[PDB]
Amino acid sequence: MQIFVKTLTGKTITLEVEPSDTIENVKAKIQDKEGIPPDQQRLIFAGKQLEDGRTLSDYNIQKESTLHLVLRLRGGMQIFVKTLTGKTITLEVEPSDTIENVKAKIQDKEGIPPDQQRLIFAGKQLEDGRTLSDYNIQKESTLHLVLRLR
Amino acid sequence: RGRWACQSCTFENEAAAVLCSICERPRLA
Amino acid sequence: RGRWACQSCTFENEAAAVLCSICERPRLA
Amino acid sequence: RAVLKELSEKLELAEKALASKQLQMDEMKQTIAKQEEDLETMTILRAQMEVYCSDFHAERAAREKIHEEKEQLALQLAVLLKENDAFE
Amino acid sequence: DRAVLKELSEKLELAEKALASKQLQMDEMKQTIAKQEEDLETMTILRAQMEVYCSDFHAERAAREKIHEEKEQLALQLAVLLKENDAFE
Ligand SMILES: [Cl-]
Ligand SMILES: [Zn+2]
Ligand SMILES: [Zn+2]
Repeated sequence: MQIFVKTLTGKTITLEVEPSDTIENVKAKIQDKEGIPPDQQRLIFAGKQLEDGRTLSDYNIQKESTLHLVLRLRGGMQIFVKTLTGKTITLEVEPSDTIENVKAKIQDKEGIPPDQQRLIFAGKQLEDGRTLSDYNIQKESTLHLVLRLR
Repeated sequence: RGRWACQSCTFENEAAAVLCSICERPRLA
Repeated sequence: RGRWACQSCTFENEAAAVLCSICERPRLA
Repeated sequence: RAVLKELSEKLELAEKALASKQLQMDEMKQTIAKQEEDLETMTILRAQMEVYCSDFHAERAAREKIHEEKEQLALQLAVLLKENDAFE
Repeated sequence: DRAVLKELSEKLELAEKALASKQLQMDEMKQTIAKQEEDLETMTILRAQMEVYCSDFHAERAAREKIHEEKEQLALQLAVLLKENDAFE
């Protein structure tokens, strides 16, 4: 069922699901549709905020309608990034994030181009193509940012 | 039955009126 | 006069009715 | 005077007045519908406010946890200093 | 014909009762609009709370980053003392 949503500002690209998908699969179609991660979004339909573990047909999500959805201030996992100057910034991440995604997040916070960022963890240099999980980076882990001198 | 007194605003309306000329409420309201 | 059809719900009212028997809307509304 | 004409004219007047009153009720009925739309938006606002409340609590919990970790470190440090001064 | 007068008089009385009825209904609806507008005033307090909770979140995270910076210095001081003790093993 092609289903759209209304928000405070407005953002909706090609989307589509059917009531058979799980409560996490609906938040998945919003991933590529609304642009906010799944654990940062909480969905509500006519005053019923359906959680994960309840079929979307048990309380039929009407097809092809405009729903209101509210967004969280935080996700479920933050890591810290430390600048040489001592400043600490907090990143909302997911274990599947590559360290290249992490650098794109730093650019959004600090305006530094990812090309210019070197990241250190557990005494080792991090490689763009790997994921937080590959490095065993976990909630409240601390990365160290060094800028390239080149 | 003659003019009728509106029970909400007291204006005396003509026998042919069904609504009050001032407050527009019907005679029996 | 005569029977009249409600313009909203199509119920056919008797000539003596001033409101529709089902939806209560007046004949001319 | 012509009673039949007089009664007829008043009844026609009553039926026009009825239509008029009904059209006014239709306006108020639509207002009530808009207010019910706004009242639903107020419930959603209430939901958004509760999520922020929840996320506030979660962030506060995290801040308290790291604050407690910092304290246990301050103590470990204090133990090391008392031990180190014992040599001096 | 006397019945014709009875038809109109009876239908007119019916129309005038129907008018009082519609007016009393409108009166009730006016109160409904009034109560619902009163309920909507509760929105001002609701938005104020949302701004407070939203504001408190950012403050908590800011505090969390500062305590992190402090935790890091302490952790470093500790490591320096431990490696120094470690040298005599
Ligand atoms: Cl390079
Ligand atoms: Zn009056
Ligand atoms: Zn009808």
